[PDB]
Amino acid sequence: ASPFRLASAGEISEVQGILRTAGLLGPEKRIAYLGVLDPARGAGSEAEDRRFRVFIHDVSGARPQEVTVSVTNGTVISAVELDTAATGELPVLEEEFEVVEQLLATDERWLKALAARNLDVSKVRVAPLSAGVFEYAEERGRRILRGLAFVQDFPEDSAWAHPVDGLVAYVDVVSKEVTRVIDTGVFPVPAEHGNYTDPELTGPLRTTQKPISITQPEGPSFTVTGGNHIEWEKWSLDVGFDVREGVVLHNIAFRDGDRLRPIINRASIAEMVVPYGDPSPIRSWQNYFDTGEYLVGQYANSLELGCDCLGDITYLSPVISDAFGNPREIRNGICMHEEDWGILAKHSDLWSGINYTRRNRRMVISFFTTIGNYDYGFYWYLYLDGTIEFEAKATGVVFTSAFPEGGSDNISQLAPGLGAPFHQHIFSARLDMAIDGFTNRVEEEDVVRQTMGPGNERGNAFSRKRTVLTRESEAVREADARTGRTWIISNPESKNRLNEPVGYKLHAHNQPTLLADPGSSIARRAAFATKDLWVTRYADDERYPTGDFVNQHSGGAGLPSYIAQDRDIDGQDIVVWHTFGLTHFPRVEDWPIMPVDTVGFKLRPEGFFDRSPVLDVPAN
Amino acid sequence: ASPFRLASAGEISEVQGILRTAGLLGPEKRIAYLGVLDPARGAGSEAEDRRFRVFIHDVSGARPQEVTVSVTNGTVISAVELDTAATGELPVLEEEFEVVEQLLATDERWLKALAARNLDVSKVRVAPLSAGVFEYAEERGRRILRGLAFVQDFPEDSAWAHPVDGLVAYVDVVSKEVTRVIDTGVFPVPAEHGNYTDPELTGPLRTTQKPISITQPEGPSFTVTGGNHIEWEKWSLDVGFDVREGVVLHNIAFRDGDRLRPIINRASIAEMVVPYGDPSPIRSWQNYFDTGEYLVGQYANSLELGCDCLGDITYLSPVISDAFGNPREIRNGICMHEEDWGILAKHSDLWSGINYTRRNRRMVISFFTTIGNYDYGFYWYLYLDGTIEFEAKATGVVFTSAFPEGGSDNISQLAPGLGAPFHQHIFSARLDMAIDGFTNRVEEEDVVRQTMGPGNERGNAFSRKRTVLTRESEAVREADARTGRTWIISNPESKNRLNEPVGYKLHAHNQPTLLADPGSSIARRAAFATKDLWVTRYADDERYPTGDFVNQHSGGAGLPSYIAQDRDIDGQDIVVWHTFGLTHFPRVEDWPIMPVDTVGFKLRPEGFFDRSPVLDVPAN
Ligand code: NI
Ligand code: NI
Repeated sequence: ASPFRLASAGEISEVQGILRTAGLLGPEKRIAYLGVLDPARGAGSEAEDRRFRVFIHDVSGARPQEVTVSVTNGTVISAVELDTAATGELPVLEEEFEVVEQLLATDERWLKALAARNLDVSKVRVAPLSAGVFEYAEERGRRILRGLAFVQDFPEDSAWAHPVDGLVAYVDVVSKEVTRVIDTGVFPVPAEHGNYTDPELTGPLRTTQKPISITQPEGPSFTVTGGNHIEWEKWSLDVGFDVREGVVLHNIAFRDGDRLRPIINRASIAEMVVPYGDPSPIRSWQNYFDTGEYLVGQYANSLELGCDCLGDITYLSPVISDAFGNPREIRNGICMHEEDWGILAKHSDLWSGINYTRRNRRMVISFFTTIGNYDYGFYWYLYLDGTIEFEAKATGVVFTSAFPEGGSDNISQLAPGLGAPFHQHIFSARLDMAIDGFTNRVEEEDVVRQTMGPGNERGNAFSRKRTVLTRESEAVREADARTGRTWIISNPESKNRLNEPVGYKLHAHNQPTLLADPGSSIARRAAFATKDLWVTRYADDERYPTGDFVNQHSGGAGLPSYIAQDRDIDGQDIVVWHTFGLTHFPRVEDWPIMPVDTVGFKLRPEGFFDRSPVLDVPAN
Repeated sequence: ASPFRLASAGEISEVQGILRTAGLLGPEKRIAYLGVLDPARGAGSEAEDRRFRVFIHDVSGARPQEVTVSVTNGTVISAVELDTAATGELPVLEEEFEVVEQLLATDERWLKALAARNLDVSKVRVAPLSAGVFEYAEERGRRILRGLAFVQDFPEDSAWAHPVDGLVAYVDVVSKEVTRVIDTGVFPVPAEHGNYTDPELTGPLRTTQKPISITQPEGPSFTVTGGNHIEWEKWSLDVGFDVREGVVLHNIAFRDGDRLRPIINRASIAEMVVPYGDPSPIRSWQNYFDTGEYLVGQYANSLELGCDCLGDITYLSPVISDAFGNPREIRNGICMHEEDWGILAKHSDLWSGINYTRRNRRMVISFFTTIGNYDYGFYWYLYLDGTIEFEAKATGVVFTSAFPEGGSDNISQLAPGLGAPFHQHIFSARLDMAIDGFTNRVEEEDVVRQTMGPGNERGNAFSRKRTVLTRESEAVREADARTGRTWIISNPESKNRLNEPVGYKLHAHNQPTLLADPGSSIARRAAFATKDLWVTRYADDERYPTGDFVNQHSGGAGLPSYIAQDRDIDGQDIVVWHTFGLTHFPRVEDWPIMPVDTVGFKLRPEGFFDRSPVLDVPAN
């Protein structure tokens, strides 16, 4: 029924048929990306027009195509040919992962490099990594993958423990040619293993941990209807899933008594980049756009009950397409549950004798993905008081290198001879704002200190100032933790009872943004990451901060281009793009396996309600 | 037993007996402060010497006294008479609170002010607030409290909803005289009530929340021995309680294999100030040092099971002295339990076929206090991975005023006619560091951006830089969220297996520090709040960032005086003083009762261990 429901297996199959039939699907055609399209903001619209967008790659070498299918009608709406050298390459196919190792295994240059290091080629794993865009003119138009080797001493051995520094290969995965093999020098291959399940390393396991049981004897307080529509403690929303973004949230609204008030139209992590700060040519090109180039949604783990999600869990098993258009289900790929969150409000009043205490709760919508060495958990939380929060959790095994003799200013030692190059994990949350509807605007609020003098004789006064961002060319903002800078999104035509425009305030963590030199390739390709907040006029084709085809795209692809339009954002349909991330200088405690590190942001009601929206929560 | 055990009722009664016996506790005497002292450094003393320090007030007006007694030896170690005009008044006595409203009820100036606003004196509550130090010369040497009125329409009414602006009185609470009554003009007294338990206001209560049962079938995993010694998942510590500071953590150590490795010798919230930013003469003097002036510990609530502390809880009921030296127990005033904390580490390795997931947990030690309209929760957390964290939770009722007719730059509106002056809640965590022992050092670590060019041809490199703070003169530091500034505390003589000094990194939230003009009284009295981090050389008499006597005390004592000694802190017994707080511009959502707002900091191991300390964590 709902046009926001999750894609069905049936719908994926139908897309396959429709493609085949029109000749768009054949023998050397691989589906690099396939995902349902969101409704077009119309009124009654065309009853229900479920459209899917597909990126189709051609194994032979023929030009790829961007095609939009209509499943309800069974038609092909568009089918454009893509000039990848112009618009960038398509998302890396899962099936191209092995290819880089296989091709290198017969390359005499590779083999020579391995032989000089006394490495058995059958033990050398090669990580198929994105290439980005650097000084290699012969790569433009070609679908390249770079490779870095890791020695795996046996089937269950952790290869990350054994990086082979001083060597890197570039591979054309279409023409199947090893375009280049670079050996800058031999580096000792770290010998210590990092097998965290090897009782020789772990030591005897702890016997001290006693059970903690989180149970809901009467079940959860939230309802799931129409497959992915959630209703919980006045909150209302639809849980979507896209192969590229992962869990996406639609129509986040709050039922303020009678009115179901919209807050956020669509919330998603539209991009996730991991830039490395090691100036060694072996790794200086390394920058993974986990969302844009690899598609974090396809690599979502099947979360196990009790281990990954504890308590009363309600799962969603999204369905994606495989390389040939067949539907694949990610069983238990999404966790939905409500968890206790301490004290919500408390006051023991002397004068009244009333002692009041209420407990908080947060609805949780999460998924965990695995991209090579890292694993990331994406968590969305809705709180009783109207707060919306996102939190990313980074784990996995660190990406290793050799630790230079003489130390390093760009790499840290994890174990003898083992290094961990400096890097960052930068996210972009795309928030299609709908504060009490689509007529919104954003203001930058700074704390204002005042000078002692007339009107402030005791020099105790302090205020706040708000600047409305009116045109897109003024909506590219940076953080200022010092002055407590935040950004408020309000509806200038919807006022609370005190006659103030209803709003929501965005609280960032103010972590550092992209450190790379402004003139670097990564600065140009991931320009969104050089600023904390961007505001754009909504447009159905501006979906990602880095553009639609990130793989090997030259630069300035998304936000910088969109922002160039300089559209009116003062009281219009707008989108807030918040850049936030972690800057990592790995520590010895991050090895052999990294404990979770976290980052995020949140939005709190700012005059949205007429008084506290949690006065009706019972004692219990 | 352990010299860190909590003070028992017997010891307090004995301190009383010893004071009495010595002629220090006659009938006109009142205990303004009583607390056990920590054992001396090194411990060159044979056996235990439980010493208590006391601040003795004299109701007849005689000079007060600071006394240290040895309850073990039944002796008085020292007893000095205090010149309060010079060194500061003693903490406000709980009994002086009621004095303000009652003396004013018969003052004709007060009565004339109330009559002018048509208020029945029998319904006018007076909030007895600390006075601070301003231009009132007649106050120097006297114990003054200022009063602000709030109307209470009936016994169970919330007076905070009805502030009486334009009026303030000053009262000498010893001589029992109303020194001054200031009426700047009448302001409408807000009429709307703020009774959060009134069904008319709350509306019908939600029937939607289903139960969340958190149980521990086999009991908790921590052990409590000697009354306050906790051992949990390799952590070891003693939970102390001081009437001024509240919960204080002693001897925080981690069992790294065979060795019990010290991390933090003593951790406490040594001070907290709540400055107001309304330049109205009615409130411009308003600044509460809840810890130093009121003593947050004495006002600790008795926590209710399931309401305040859900799960398997182990309670501590600390004992304090009453104004007469008799022991008084705070029943269930401290909550101790462990809580699940999501995913600790996770990795699904392609190359190995090994899928690994471990869950996190944290030991929680907390207490909640109520000082007038505000209620604060103080939480300490210990994580499986070695992370230490503190979190303050601010709730209660907003301090109100009238909302000016033509708006306000320093006050916000909560209801019709109801205002909420701007303010901050700033804390000072005093961390007596012992990273693998007392020989510590602090380095300020900034992320370092590099220019593209020779050695960084692709402009992708980024580094880190560490500056050692060698003398106290250079140990007063500010935050820099932009360059990822943190501070590392290391033991320059204890190295990990990679031959690097073991350490812990302090991650601050980088919230705005004290906003008041530097030349303000509050800037001088709360100098510690104007900077994020201070490092001092340990001294047994440097306990609080503001000095032993904050009440009506000007600048001259505290951190700025300690620092001037300019001692060596490079590899010595040192103490870290971290300032962190909330800046509040109240919102309508904060009325009638405030939802919890939080702030804090944490310390993560930084090359302290030789590898991840959680490899032995089982399935879970
Ligand atoms: Ni990392
Ligand atoms: Ni506040």
